[PDB]
Amino acid sequence: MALEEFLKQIREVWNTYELDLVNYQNKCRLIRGWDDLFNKVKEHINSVSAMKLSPYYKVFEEDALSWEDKLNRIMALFDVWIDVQRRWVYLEGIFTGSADIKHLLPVETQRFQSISTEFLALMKKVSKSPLVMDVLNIQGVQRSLERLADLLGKIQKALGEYLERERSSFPRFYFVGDEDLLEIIGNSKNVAKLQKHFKKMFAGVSSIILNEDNSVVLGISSREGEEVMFKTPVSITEHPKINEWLTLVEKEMRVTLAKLLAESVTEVEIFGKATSIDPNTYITWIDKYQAQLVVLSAQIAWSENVETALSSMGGGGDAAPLHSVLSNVEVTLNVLADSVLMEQPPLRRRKLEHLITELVHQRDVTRSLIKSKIDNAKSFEWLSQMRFYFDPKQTDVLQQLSIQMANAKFNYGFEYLGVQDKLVQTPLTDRCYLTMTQALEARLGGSPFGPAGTGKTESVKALGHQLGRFVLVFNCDETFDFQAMGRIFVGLCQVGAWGCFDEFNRLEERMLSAVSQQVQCIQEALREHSNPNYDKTSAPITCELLNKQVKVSPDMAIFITMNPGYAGRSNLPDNLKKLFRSLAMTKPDRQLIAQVMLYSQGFRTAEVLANKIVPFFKLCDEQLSSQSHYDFGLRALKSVLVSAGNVKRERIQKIKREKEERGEAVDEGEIAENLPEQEILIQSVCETMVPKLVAEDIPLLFSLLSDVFPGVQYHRGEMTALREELKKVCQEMYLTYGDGEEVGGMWVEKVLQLYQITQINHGLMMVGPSGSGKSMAWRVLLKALERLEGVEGVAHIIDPKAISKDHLYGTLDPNTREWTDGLFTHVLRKIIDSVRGELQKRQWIVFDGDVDPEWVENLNSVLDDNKLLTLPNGERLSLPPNVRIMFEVQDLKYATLATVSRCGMVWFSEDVLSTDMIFNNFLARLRSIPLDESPMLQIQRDAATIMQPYFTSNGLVTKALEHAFQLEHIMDLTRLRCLGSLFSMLHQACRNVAQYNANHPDFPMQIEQLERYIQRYLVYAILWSLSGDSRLKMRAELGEYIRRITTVPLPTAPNIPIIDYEVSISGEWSPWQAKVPQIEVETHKVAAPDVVVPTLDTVRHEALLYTWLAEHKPLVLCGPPGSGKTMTLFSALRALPDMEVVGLNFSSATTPELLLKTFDHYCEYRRTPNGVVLAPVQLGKWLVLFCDEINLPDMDKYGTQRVISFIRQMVEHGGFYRTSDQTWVKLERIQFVGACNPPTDPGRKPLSHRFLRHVPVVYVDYPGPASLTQIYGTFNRAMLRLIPSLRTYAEPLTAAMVEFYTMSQERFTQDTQPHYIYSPREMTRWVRGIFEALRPLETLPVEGLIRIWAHEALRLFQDRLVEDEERRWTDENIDTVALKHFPNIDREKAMSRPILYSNWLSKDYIPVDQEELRDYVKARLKVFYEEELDVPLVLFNEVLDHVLRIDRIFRQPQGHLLLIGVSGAGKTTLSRFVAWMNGLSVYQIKVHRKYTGEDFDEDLRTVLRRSGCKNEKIAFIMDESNVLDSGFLERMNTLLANGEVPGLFEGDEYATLMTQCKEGAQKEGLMLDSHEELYKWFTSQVIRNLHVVFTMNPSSEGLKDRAATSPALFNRCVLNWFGDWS
Amino acid sequence: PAWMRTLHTTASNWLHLIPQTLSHLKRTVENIKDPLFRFFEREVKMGAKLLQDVRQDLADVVQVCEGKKKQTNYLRTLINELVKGILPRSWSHYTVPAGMTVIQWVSDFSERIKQLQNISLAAASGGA
Amino acid sequence: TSIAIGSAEGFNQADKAINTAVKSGRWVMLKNVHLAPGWLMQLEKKLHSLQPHACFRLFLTMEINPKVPVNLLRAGRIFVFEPPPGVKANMLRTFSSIPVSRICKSPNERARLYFLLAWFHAIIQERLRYAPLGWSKKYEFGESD
Ligand SMILES: Nc1ncnc2c1ncn2[C@@H]1O[C@H](COP(=O)(O)OP(=O)(O)OP(=O)(O)O)[C@@H](O)[C@H]1O
Ligand SMILES: Nc1ncnc2c1ncn2[C@@H]1O[C@H](COP(=O)(O)OP(=O)(O)O)[C@@H](O)[C@H]1O
Ligand SMILES: Nc1ncnc2c1ncn2[C@@H]1O[C@H](COP(=O)(O)OP(=O)(O)O)[C@@H](O)[C@H]1O
Ligand SMILES: Nc1ncnc2c1ncn2[C@@H]1O[C@H](COP(=O)(O)OP(=O)(O)O)[C@@H](O)[C@H]1O
Ligand SMILES: [Mg+2]
Ligand SMILES: [Mg+2]
Repeated sequence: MALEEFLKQIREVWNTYELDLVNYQNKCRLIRGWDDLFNKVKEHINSVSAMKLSPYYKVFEEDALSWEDKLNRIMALFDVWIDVQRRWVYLEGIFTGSADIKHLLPVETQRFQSISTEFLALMKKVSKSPLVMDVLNIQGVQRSLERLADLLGKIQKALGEYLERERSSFPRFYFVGDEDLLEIIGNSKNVAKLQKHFKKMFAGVSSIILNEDNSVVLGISSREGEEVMFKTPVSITEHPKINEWLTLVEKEMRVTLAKLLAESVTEVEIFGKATSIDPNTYITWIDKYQAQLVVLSAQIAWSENVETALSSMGGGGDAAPLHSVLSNVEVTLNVLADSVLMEQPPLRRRKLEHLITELVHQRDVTRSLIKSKIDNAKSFEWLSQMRFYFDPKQTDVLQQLSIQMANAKFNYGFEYLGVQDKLVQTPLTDRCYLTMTQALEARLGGSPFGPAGTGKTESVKALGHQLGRFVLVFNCDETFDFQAMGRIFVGLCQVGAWGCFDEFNRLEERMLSAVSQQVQCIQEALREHSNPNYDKTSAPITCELLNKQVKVSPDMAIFITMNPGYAGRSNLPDNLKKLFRSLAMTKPDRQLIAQVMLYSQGFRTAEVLANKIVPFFKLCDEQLSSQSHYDFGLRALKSVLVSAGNVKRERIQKIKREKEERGEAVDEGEIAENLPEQEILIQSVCETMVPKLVAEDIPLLFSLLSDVFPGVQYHRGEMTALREELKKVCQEMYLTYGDGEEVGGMWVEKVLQLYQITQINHGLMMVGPSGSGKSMAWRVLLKALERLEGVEGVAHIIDPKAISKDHLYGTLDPNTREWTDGLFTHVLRKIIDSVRGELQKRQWIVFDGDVDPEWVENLNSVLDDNKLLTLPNGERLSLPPNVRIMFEVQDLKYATLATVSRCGMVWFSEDVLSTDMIFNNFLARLRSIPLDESPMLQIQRDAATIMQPYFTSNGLVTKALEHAFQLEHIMDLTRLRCLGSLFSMLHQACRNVAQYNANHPDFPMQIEQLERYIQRYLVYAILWSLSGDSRLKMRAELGEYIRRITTVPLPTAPNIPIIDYEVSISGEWSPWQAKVPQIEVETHKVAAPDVVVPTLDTVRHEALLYTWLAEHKPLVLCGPPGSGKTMTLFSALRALPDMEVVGLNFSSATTPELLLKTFDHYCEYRRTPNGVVLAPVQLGKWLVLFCDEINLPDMDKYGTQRVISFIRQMVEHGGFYRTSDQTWVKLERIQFVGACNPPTDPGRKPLSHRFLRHVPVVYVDYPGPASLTQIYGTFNRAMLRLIPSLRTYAEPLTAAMVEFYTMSQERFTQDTQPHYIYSPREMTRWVRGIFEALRPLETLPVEGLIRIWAHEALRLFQDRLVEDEERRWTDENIDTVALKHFPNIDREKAMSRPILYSNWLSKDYIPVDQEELRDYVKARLKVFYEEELDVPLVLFNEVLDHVLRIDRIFRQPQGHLLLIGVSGAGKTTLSRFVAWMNGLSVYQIKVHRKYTGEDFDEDLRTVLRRSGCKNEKIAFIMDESNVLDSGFLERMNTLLANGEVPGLFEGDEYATLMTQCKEGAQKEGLMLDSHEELYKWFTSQVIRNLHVVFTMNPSSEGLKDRAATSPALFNRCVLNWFGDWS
Repeated sequence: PAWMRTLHTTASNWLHLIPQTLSHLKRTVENIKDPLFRFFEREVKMGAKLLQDVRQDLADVVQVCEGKKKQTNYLRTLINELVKGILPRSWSHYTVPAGMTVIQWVSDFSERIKQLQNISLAAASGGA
Repeated sequence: TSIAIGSAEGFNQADKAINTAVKSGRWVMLKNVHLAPGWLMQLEKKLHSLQPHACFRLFLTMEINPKVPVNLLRAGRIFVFEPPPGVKANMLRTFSSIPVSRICKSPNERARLYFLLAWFHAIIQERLRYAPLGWSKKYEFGESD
């Protein structure tokens, strides 16, 4: 009755729980408690789901299912209500607090009023009945919110121009997105909602301090908690509107900091030039003032001391008081060093670290001044230093501080920076400061350039933070166009902020030239500030940006950082480069950075540690092997140094934690004395460097570690708590867990290493070959951390290369300038907004796919310390601390150093995932997961026991796998492709035993028979899984090797390969030849497309295809064109009902969008409680996507095919992302079958190994000479039953056919011409052609048979030949072959060289005399001139042959022509003339200079309607010149092969087509009403009526390239090489 | 064709000049601690892989030019470069001066392998 | 009126500036026109059927690029700008580019400093001709420096 209690508890909770209401400005009663509502619903939903597992669920099934429906309906309603209420709050604020918007946008204002009325009406109902069930039962409440959400979104998108007007009134709004700005404007009264947006408008203001009323802004605060209290508080009541008090807050921030600086300077002067400093007073002064002012005060005091000392040294020979300046710095630095040797508050400790860094530089500068004997303040070695002059007598507090370097003078901006980590002030950084400040004085931009990881971006920000400026970083890409850059400049100019444009050379060259105009006009405006004649009490300086007059603040600056060494980057035009002063930053001063950082962190041996760690990184870059995922640069060094301080702090906390439970001897000073500082550094190195190492580099690095750090050992923490959770998660996921050298131990170490990287890096890559356990490593870790820490883990897995880069990050509208989020931007923005508590969960964004610089370099500012996603609309999204950016990849051969250096690396090797582990996983799943949806599980469990001995290490399967890798395969061989195929086949064997038990309900299979079946099937499955993608000789050779090593009984035939045997359900080997009968084919089905003559290969391939298809396993058939791949697949599908096949024809230009159109036509998207599911429209059917040329799609320059990545996503992840709404779609009842030619063929690319692990490959070769004799000997016997007197000649006719076909296939190959492909397709056409010429014939002599045989050979083999020698050879060998197999025949009457056949002079297709044909064509040409085209033609012999060839194709279904020849040879005219003779209407597209793709689509619709609906025979004649775009042929490639274009008819066009098809089918007498039935009939009409004639000139390069663009042109069209006139 | 015969002689001749053997350094507990062994082990390891790849590619070209194995996409790309005298990008594994043609690379690559052989011979016979 | 070419707005601005200038004698300079080879062909056809003011001049700035149409090159007069042939030519170009009043300011020693700068600029630029020996790399020491 425990289940009954849960139902009672669920019933009682929802009979009383009321929507918690709050009054909102006396207008309505909003709903709070969204977290309480959502968690409560989720908790009951889980409990209802969990109680289904209980066996006692049957009695309460209906009641539980009723509650599942109700709880799901509650989720679907209030997940929309929350977004509707949120949007209404800030839209209501805007449309009430700004009367100007009513006039500006009257339509939107009235539309919002109507929606605001329906919202308030629904609010009042909720107030009357706040009970959730009563609200849930409100009529149409679900649809009301759905309409409210959509309608409110339209109003939101219609306020864009209003938002652009408000951005001027507070220019920091230019750096805020439209939606966030509406929240800011609309919530101007709800100040608590404004807090999350301050980090976007300010450098270091994360929140504001408010009184209890929230009416006065008392001050500002940073993200670390540091507070600035305003001297004069800002009252919001006296300045209500949002943009004025925000301006007053920005001013008080600057005024308060300047006033606070003056007070700090007064106190710090006492510390300066003082013999002894009391630490308590000095620490008190540090704690009292902000971090930025503390360092600023120290710099001011030191500068004035040096100025004072140099002034006294005017006489030259006077004593130097500079030593006292050095003395004061030494004393102060000793106190700072002593303070960081002990525990400090986190804010004070960082302040102390900043002061140590500042004073180390002052110590170095003062030492340099003393060593150089400088005695004058005007000496350049002092002027070149950055100096700080403070005038307390200055009236304006904002101008009391002057920062001067050389001749450059700057005011301090007094932007609140919070606590920004400072750089070590190195000689490179000193040179950077000097160069950039020279550019600033010259009103020029700064252009630091160099390789990645040299400090270019950090130095620009450091200089800006030194000057108190708001520095904005932008990660530039090709989407930063002229309009986007200008708008960013407008914001920068009015705010007075610095723009640091990183990767600035990733802009297009045309955009760089255009931007140079905007940069120049700003710089001219900046020089207007510098003019002494200009007075501040005048018209403000203004430059023209985007055709508008924009005020320019003197504090703004432009900086660009670039790597000029990166190939593929844009070269800056010279006119742009003259606007920037460039500095090379190539060799950072690593040893100085390491020494100062370790000294500021409290390491006593910092000099010793720095002298070891920096050379150690240099040694690693050279001593260790070279890998693409190896980085030992400054980022890697910085990571270790920062981690060293963290490790030192935890040990000190750990040491005293031991002291708490062991005495009371806390003696912190002595604690730092006995502290293994070298061991701390080694731990940071190993926690950060070791996971990236390959196996053979691991001992090398530890030898290097012992070389540089003798006697120091690395010992990982034994993480029992995490390992216990990992072991449990592995058990629930059927995974193998090990410890140390056990099975799975290497993989568990990688999981633990991955966890360590997650705690040090916000961006990390898991790199390793396909099938290394990378995915399971982070999927298991995510679940384990959920159990260990209690924090829910959420993973968003993205295939970045399965979609366009526009769909990944988003697009800026060219005209409306509206921003649409991409997939990654939408996910990250959803987490930042945290509407449903995403900030309290562990959020992992996994980019599972290929890494190329084009898309991942948009994440440079995300993966570095900026933690910002910068968008071309000026918006900057901060990465929250709970988010990890992860990249699961198989290689990094296209990633640049910029990306590799910014990410933690965990390397997976194929040895990490052992084959024993994979075998355990398959067996564990087989013993626990039933295949039916237990008698089925009992079969699997018994079968698992039988398979177990062979699946051990060094077993049969392991030895077979090792031998298979030594063989040659049509595709690259990977371990998981074999095992994936092997496990699918064994699952089918378990289904076979169950199906046998269904056939034998009396006697189910016993273990003796079950054992006898499984062992042989396992051998059978091993051969096909490991050699099915190899040729017969390789399939044989694996057979003997198995025969040697196996103990399973095998067929005892002397010379018959094992691959020639199947396994009967009785556990006996049975030859495949028993299922290959010598059939006799019905005479009307001779060589018909659906007829398959059983051969040894067909029955084996069909059985193998059946197994994979029945398991819904994706598969690829590979073989030469025409080898029978489509025939075998469709033959196997006939024995597999409940499966519909849809043929897709890939080209070089095929994108995932071709798959999406097929989904739109055959499948529906439905909203389910678990997400969007895509399933076939027809119920109970599995829909098979057949891709015929899956390896043709273009491979980009980074080795990626987008559609292949898209298919890999749908197979491995079971779905894809819908780019319109950024929503994951799950596939249901959809499987994929691929066909392709071998990757070595021209135009073919190798398939990705990450796609092949899911897709078993079967190799279908050309039938051999004996197989061809069996196939077409059967056809010839059937077709020669038409003439009983010709039955005897069946065998010689087949032999002549096979001999000439084999000779032609050898004689002409793809090496000579790209279209010289001969396959059994020609044999099928050969038999069909003879059969068509024999049906209306009552009798025929044997010489008449040879003439038809010779005629069809010429049409099939000679018509495609280019050269006269080739045509001469074909003509001669036709005679040779015929007489060899047909002696005692009259050669002349059978082989007269002018072989012409026509049905023009009679009812039948009989031979025609050349002169008789010439007279008839002249007679018909006379009529043709008077009716269609009055262009006289001269009739020569080749024309008569050509018109007969065209006439043949127009009389065949799907008769398509590829006419190749020189222009003006009559290809079009003859086609029209023959089309007029056969009753075919001629359609030609009427191209012009403005003819575009949608013009071609409309033209395609016109032809398809006429031929598909009106039953009109049409010759669609189209030239190569008509192809104005590659998209034209992607449509024709589908049309030629399938007679249909999946996406051509959409919207109203499809509806009109259905009306016309229903009318058209009615005139034919067919009873069709279903749209699917109508579309199939429409396709069948297009197949029989539409004829496409393609005309093109002979171009060797063009013809070869043409095959990839339109493969249907060369396998669905008959090619006739008309060439030039002879 | 004329190119097919001329390229056959060149590839066969290159297989004569380029050495055929390169034995990896035997890793030892006390050899890993030797910095010279650590650098020299890298040289042979990357050198042996490049040596096998070039020899295999050249052997396939000879067999192609004898009409015994069919021309694949990789072979078509490699054969086109060899006819034009451009150094194949697959062969390019160590930094070289810009504008270096394939005939100079083969002679340069042959000398580097000889030195690599002597270094491994000393390590094999005599120790690190 | 000076216009950069790459932007779509730049094309519209160029046409309006040219149309206004051909009726008033105004000067128009279009920079980096090699970035728009297709638009350059249309500009050549536009200039052919036009009889502007006698003082009108159109300046096109481009890099030496094979993408520049032949028809435009034939219609215009080409001036090649490159490093001066030698030290003498380099220094004469420098002294012509700097206004005389700039050198001849109150400190008489300013003239010798400019000469030293001109000599230094000539020597540094001429060493670039010796690609490897003069400097390890082909630095872009130029007018901005
Ligand atoms: N620890 C483990 N124990 C047992 N089986 C495992 C383990 N880890 C992975 N496997 C299995 O072995 C295979 C490894 O797949 P996984 O997704 O982990 O590899 P991957 O390297 O991420 O793959 P890809 O390169 O295709 O992205 C799967 O069949 C998986 O079920
Ligand atoms: N002078 C310095 N002091 C401290 N850290 C530095 C210094 N210069 C660079 N770094 C660090 O080096 C890494 C790379 O700096 P970054 O500015 O991103 O380089 P770049 O822009 O050249 O790629 C960062 O971790 C940065 O903080
Ligand atoms: N056993 C067979 N029975 C009937 N036709 C066969 C047989 N083997 C080969 N063929 C012929 O070979 C051709 C194969 O065509 P298809 O299946 O489209 O080839 P692919 O898919 O390899 O491009 C057809 O003409 C088919 O009739
Ligand atoms: N057999 C012919 N006799 C006379 N004129 C011909 C003949 N074939 C073509 N022409 C001429 O060439 C023109 C172009 O014919 P068309 O069919 O468009 O050529 P193609 O398709 O080969 O480019 C015709 O309009 C006609 O003037
Ligand atoms: Mg940078
Ligand atoms: Mg994976």
